[PDB]
Amino acid sequence: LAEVQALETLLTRELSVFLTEPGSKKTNIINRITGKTYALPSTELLRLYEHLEQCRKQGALMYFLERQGTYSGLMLDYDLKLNTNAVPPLEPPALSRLCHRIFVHIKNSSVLPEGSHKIHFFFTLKPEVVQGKYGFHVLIPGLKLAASTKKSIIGSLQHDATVQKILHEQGVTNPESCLDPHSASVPSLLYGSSKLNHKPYQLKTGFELVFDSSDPDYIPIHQIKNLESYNLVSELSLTNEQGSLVRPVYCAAMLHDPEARYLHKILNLLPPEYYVEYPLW
Amino acid sequence: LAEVQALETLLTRELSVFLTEPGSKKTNIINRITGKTYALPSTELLRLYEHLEQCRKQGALMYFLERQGTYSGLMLDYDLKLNTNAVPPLEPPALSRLCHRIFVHIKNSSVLPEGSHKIHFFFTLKPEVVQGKYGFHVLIPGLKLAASTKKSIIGSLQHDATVQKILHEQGVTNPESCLDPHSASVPSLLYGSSKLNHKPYQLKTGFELVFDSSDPDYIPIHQIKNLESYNLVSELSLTNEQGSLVRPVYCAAMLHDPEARYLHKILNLLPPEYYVEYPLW
Repeated sequence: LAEVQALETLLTRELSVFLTEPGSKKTNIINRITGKTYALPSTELLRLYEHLEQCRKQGALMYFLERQGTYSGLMLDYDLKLNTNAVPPLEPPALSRLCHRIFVHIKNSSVLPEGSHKIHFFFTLKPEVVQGKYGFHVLIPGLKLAASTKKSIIGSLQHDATVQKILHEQGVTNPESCLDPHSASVPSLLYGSSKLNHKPYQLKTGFELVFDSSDPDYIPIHQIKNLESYNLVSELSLTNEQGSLVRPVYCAAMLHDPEARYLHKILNLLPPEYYVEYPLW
Repeated sequence: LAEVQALETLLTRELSVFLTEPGSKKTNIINRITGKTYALPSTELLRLYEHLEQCRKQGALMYFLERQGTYSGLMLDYDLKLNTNAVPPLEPPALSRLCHRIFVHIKNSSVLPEGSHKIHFFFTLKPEVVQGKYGFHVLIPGLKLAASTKKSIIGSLQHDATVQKILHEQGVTNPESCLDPHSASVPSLLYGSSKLNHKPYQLKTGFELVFDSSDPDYIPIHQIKNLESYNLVSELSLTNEQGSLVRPVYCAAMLHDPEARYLHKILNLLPPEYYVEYPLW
């Protein structure tokens, strides 16, 4: 495929010069398919996002992660157990109310800057329910938060009675324990990417929240209408600062490497029945 | 014209049985062209609104007023003096902020019912500036208020510094004295109607405000997208209770007919200084 070939050329010929060592702090981008780690400057991050976006629109297999580090956008990872194997409705009013409640906790952290600011919420959903297991990500990529503040906001969100109600009425049986408390620290999948055993989450709905310190009781939340007009890998990225839709608002602060060849014996080192080993160890 | 003929037949053959006497309190509808006053029950009000709406869509001359009485929707009448003879921009953000400020005064009146409620704001604008004179109506037809509460809300709105700022930045030179303090009591033009010397105000933008007593800091004002889908005479009526878009929320409690021929006589009669006439009376 042309756009995959283009991404391959960008990675090997050009971005190879930004390859980081394992466990490097500078790393911002992880390609879990090639097992490569990169520290991309903003210019080269954007070029990557243009290629990943073209690959996304053609349904190409991607497994890119961004590292959140100490100061970046907020991601909420919800792992739902459902009543049934039916995708829950999750219509705009429920998602709109979720945004409001998420914002109340952000505001209560006291780190928002004074003045008038737009922040965008994006809901990406697991494409199907598998054995009653369902998922969504809430991405607030533009709202640049300290890791410690994200952890605090996530702690508060787990105990939110209104959020638990919304999730319950959607058919969620684990509304108390569905929000991953490590949402603040885990590397976050780029839009169009997934674990190799899963399919990528799909953008259902995005919302624009405006807050004004002078008028704190007015918190307008509206659906974003022309989402398709933007580079979604770009806009949804927690570490991006050069989005068009998403403009930053700054808040107060495995080594065996088989390389697709040697792992085959791994596939037959599991179904030995060799638990008990008197001579067989 | 067919729809005017239809309205004429409805008025003379059918609604004539609801004709009220001059100064009757039962009056809810005034046809200032025919000089007739009516007390229409809800069923016949709707039939009227269907005919007026058809007449409106074809640009027919209407001069219908509704009487606000003691308990009905809120109307704000703004008479603007402008910097220039250019229509002020009045884009959604300015009008959105106006709605929020108007709501703060409604909330402060203490009369809103507990629970979750949608209220709709409609802004109808004077079609052109004439000698720097401009106007808009703010209609909140669904929010059923006592006359005394409307007067109180209007009093507070006149002194609102944020509203005065918004109007100032639009080029208004009378931001302190542009809101008619009798907005609560005056008979209110039906959408598509006007004084015989003026043209009807045009609906520019409508907004949906949701309030929730349990979550008072969340006040999302969603603009309304499919306005054309509704009967606008119906929805915008302060006294209507059977709108489709606008569902009521209950708060705690001469004849000219110039035919464009004698307007010329008026235009040539005023300029002489013969208002007093000792030899030429």
